[PDB]
Amino acid sequence: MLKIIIPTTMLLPMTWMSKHNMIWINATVHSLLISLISLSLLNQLGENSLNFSLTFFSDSLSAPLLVLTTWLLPLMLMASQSHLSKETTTRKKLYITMLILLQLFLIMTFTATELILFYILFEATLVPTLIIITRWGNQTERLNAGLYFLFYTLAGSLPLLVALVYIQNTTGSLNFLIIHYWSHPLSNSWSNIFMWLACIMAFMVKMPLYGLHLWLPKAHVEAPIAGSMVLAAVLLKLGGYGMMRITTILNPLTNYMAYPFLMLSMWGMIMTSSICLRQTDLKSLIAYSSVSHMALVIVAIMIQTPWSFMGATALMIAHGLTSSMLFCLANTNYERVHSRTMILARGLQTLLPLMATWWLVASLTNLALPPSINLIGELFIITASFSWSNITIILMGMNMMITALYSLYMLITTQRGKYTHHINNIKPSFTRENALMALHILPLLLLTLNPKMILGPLY
Amino acid sequence: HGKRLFIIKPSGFYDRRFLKLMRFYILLTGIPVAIGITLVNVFIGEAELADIPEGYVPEHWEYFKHPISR
Amino acid sequence: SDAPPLTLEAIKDRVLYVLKLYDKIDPEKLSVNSHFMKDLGLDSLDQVEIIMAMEDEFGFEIPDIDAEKLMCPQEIVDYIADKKDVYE
Amino acid sequence: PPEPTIRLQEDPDPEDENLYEKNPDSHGYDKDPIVDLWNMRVVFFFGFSIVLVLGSTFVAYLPDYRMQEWARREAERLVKYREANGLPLMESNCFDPNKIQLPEDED
Amino acid sequence: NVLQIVRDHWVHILVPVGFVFGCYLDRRSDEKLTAFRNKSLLFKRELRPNEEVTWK
Amino acid sequence: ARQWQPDVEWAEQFGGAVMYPTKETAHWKPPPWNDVDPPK
Amino acid sequence: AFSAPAAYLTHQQKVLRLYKRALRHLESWCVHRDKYRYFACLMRARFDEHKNEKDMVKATQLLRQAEEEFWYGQHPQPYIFPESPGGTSYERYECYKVPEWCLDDWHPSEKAMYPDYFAKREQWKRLRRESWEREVKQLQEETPPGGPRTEALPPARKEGDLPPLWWHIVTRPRERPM
Ligand SMILES: CCCCCCCCCCCCCCCCC[C@@H](O)O[C@H](CO[C@H](O)CCCCCCCCCCCCCCC)COP(=O)(O)OCC[N+](C)(C)C
Ligand SMILES: CCCCCCCCCCCCCCCCC[C@@H](O)O[C@H](CO[C@H](O)CCCCCCCCCCCCCCC)COP(=O)(O)OCC[N+](C)(C)C
Ligand SMILES: CCCCCCCC/C=C\CCCCCCCC(=O)O[C@H](COC(=O)CCCCCCC/C=C/CCCCCCCC)COP(=O)(O)OCCN
Ligand SMILES: CCCCCCCCCCCC(=O)SCCNC(=O)CCNC(=O)[C@H](O)C(C)(C)COP(=O)(O)O
Repeated sequence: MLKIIIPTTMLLPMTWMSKHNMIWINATVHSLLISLISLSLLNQLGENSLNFSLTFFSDSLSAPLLVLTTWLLPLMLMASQSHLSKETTTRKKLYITMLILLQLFLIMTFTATELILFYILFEATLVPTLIIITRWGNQTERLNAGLYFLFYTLAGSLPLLVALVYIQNTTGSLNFLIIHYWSHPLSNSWSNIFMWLACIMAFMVKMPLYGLHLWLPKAHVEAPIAGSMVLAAVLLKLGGYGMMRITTILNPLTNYMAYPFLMLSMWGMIMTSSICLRQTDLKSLIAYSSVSHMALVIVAIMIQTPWSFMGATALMIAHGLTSSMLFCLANTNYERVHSRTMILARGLQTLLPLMATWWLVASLTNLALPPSINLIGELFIITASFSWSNITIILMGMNMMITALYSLYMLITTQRGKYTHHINNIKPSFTRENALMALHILPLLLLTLNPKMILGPLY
Repeated sequence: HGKRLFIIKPSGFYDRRFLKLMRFYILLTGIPVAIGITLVNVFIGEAELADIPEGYVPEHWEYFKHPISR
Repeated sequence: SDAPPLTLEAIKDRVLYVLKLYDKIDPEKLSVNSHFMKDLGLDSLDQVEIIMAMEDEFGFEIPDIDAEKLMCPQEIVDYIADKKDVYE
Repeated sequence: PPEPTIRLQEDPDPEDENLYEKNPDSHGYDKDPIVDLWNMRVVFFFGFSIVLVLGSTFVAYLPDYRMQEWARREAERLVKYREANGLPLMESNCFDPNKIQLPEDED
Repeated sequence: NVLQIVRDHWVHILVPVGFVFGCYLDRRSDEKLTAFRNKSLLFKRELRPNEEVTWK
Repeated sequence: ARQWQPDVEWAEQFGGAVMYPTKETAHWKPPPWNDVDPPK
Repeated sequence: AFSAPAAYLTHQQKVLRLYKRALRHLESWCVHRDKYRYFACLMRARFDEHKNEKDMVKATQLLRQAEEEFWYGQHPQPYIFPESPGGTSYERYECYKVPEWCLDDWHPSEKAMYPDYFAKREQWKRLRRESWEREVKQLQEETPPGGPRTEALPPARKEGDLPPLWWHIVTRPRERPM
């Protein structure tokens, strides 16, 4: 695994020893090459895992997340090139350093054979994101947003640490392989109930769970474009990955303890999809859509059936790509209009036709149009839920209908109708933005050809 | 009838330029790949399943059929 | 479509045609600049009827606010030309 | 009230600068045309040409380490054997019962 | 020009070097996990006449 | 078009003797710039 | 559409609007032209019998019963001209309407085609640049103190002046740009 970690570390001295006007080119080229190298982790086994060493191991759940993490950095650099133009070389190098450190921590987090090492890196990712949000955000609310994004996380994560060390004091190890092979049932006890809660709540808060989702709209709205991209694409999936790893020690207590979270997610997906219908801000609408999709992923993980896990993996990958694309489109509009109010700039199809095509395809993938991987994950989760209980179909279908409604509402409001007359600074789309949009969308339509790459270890 | 009028419309130059660039680069790498793939299939062919001879242990890459996979 | 690009001459001729087919006006005294209220002695009900006839004969609707202040054939022609963007 | 209403010394908010103004064919990467052009070229070559095409072909031709055809062939020969011998295809027990020691109840 | 563009493009070589160093370190870490090489019940194999180790 | 930065009014929140002023602590005064009080 | 609205509608304007609406809806009911002409002459007669009423309270009690009767028998599916706000081709060609400022973003290779058009466009832009400076002063001096009371604009007064705020009325895209 060092053949990916070491180049990502070398990205830092290369960035800091670069010319003042070569940082973006060098960073983009070498991050793309690192993505290409990481692409060879996809050759997974039907047996246990790719156990590289005592410290790092790869799995067909970890490999798609690793590849998406490596692929996201070049897109983040391309998106950040525009709004950082008027800023000094040292500060741009610091921004690229924060992005590189975030990638390094995420890469080490997804392999992380140890649960304490996983926790340490899973919490180390917090610092670069907070600095990016509270340093290079625009509005005055960013500081407040950062505070939320901080404390919520720690409010969930501090009990987990205690639980973790407690387990190693009883089991003797926190290695995931030993934990899986030596797993034992949890008796229905108050102590075991609180151990279950301490294990679950940390990952629940970062999905986020419906009741615990307040930090996400603030953090995603006030963050710069690279921050929003990394928050929606990779950082939300840490909770799902952690739950998928940790639910192996929580059986059979998950059967009883899953009910409040299942109800919260099943009702909150409807609530947040309905919230999307009445939203005056593009970024907030995209954030609430992310909350709905992650609610579906929470349901899938809580059901803990093979089809549930496959659907959850597919949906995590598809949502990451789609939400990053949607945020990039919103930012392309914002850098022209500087308002971030959906109703202000209207009828952009007549002025930006190719960008309108990008908007249409992004809305189509968000709408879960078959045979996209978005719908593959959606349908697998829905079928698993139907087997779990036939009444889930009402909530699932209502969520599908509202999702289509708000996706097409977002498309029609911004692209169709009549152009706003007083806005005359809508310049033609740059090659950088179109390239960014294509680099988001072609991986999705190309992954629909080989779904088993993103269906997880239970395929 | 010489009543031809000017059609006010946004610039299509940049969209066409981006599409041409993307097509050129994708083809620049994909055409050699397609030609090579076809050539490999046509002349190299594919491995045929056979029983392992006694006293012979195959290499790990000899358990696969397609030459590119091998 | 295949609709001919109508000109000012056609609009003027067609407006005067509709007006001469209104029998409360004698056609020989009619002129392009003749006022409806005073030069021809028509009531405002006659004026709104004339506007309705123009609408039905040109295939589009003149809003009440614009229609209620059109008192000459020439300015009716001018309004139609401005709405339809006629060159000559 | 001789206050200036100027609360502090502040630079005026600058107006956004168009990259197309000083340079048509601007590609939206940098205000330097040479660096702009080379940034476009490297992004397009290493993103669309190298990773997107070669990586996709590499993923397409990955060897069968998941053992799909291996399992198919094993099942084929196993079904051929059991059908020939009249065995009842799949057994309901995953492990042999003779090698499991149940606890005697004596209830 | 040699000795001139090196002073301007020296940084580019670092990422590739890291990839090679990581591969070398991965192999070196592999060399410390040979306690069961050619000893698993599934792959107990008798060595070839001109073979030292089944895998490296 | 420009990133927000704290103004004078934002800075004056942190200029009091303590944070979260109360009716009792309203009459408190920040210490002198150099930690010297007039001998009176 | 073009004319600026007033603060209120006078009684005569209300009566004339009711006359037009009732005639149009009767035409919707009476499909054939001879039947429509007969009933429209009857309708005009029924308007005319109270043309000379001097009592404003009486006239206002009228037009009210009349609009109630209209709402009772108003043909819930009246005929609408296709381009009217309720027609089947109302805003059909708005997607083809492109603003004129977009031409400023054209590539020089695009402006190489149509050179005469862009030369005339440059002339128009220069005319706008000078006329605007004249227009601001003229509007400032002509507006009454305390702000405008009606959104009606004055014409040009001098020889070389242009009507104030003329650019976006003169440079409309077209009724059918494509
Ligand atoms: C502009 C108008 C159109 C012009 C173009 C017309 C031509 C259109 C044809 C292309 C689309 C039509 C669909 C037909 C597909 C043909 C190729 C397909 O069959 O091959 C696939 C093969 O492709 C791969 O399966 C999918 C590509 C993998 C995508 C990887 C992503 C690239 C990395 C980018 C970074 C990652 C970002 C996202 C993180 C998760 C599936 O083949 P498969 O039967 O299965 O086995 C391969 C061959 N074997 C048997 C030897 C093994
Ligand atoms: C706010 C946004 C979302 C945040 C996250 C919300 C999710 C947290 C929900 C917690 C999951 C369940 C907690 C406890 C489940 C135990 C089962 C219980 O509900 O059923 C009865 C439990 O009975 C009563 O509940 C006893 C406890 C009564 C006191 C609880 C307080 C009630 C409301 C508190 C909710 C506040 C939550 C937030 C706190 C800050 C059955 O009684 P009994 O079969 O005999 O005993 C079963 C347990 N044994 C077997 C281990 C002995
Ligand atoms: C987003 C903000 C959420 C904040 C945190 C939410 C998670 C809360 C989970 C509980 C926190 C601490 C739990 C302890 C960690 C696990 C350790 C463990 O399981 O050991 C138990 C110990 O169990 C406990 O001590 C639990 C005591 C909990 C005290 C703190 C209560 C916090 C609030 C309680 C109500 C809310 C609970 C769920 C809230 C969910 C989040 C909203 C049994 O060990 P022993 O006692 O040694 O062996 C038994 C024989 N003696
Ligand atoms: C088929 C659909 C339903 C139809 C039912 C509707 C029933 C409507 C019938 C009601 C009868 C009335 O007229 S309602 C009576 C309203 N009041 C008056 O008529 C008083 C003075 N009349 C005017 O001022 C007019 O404008 C006039 C002088 C005619 C022209 O004026 P000009 O000189 O400025 O054109």
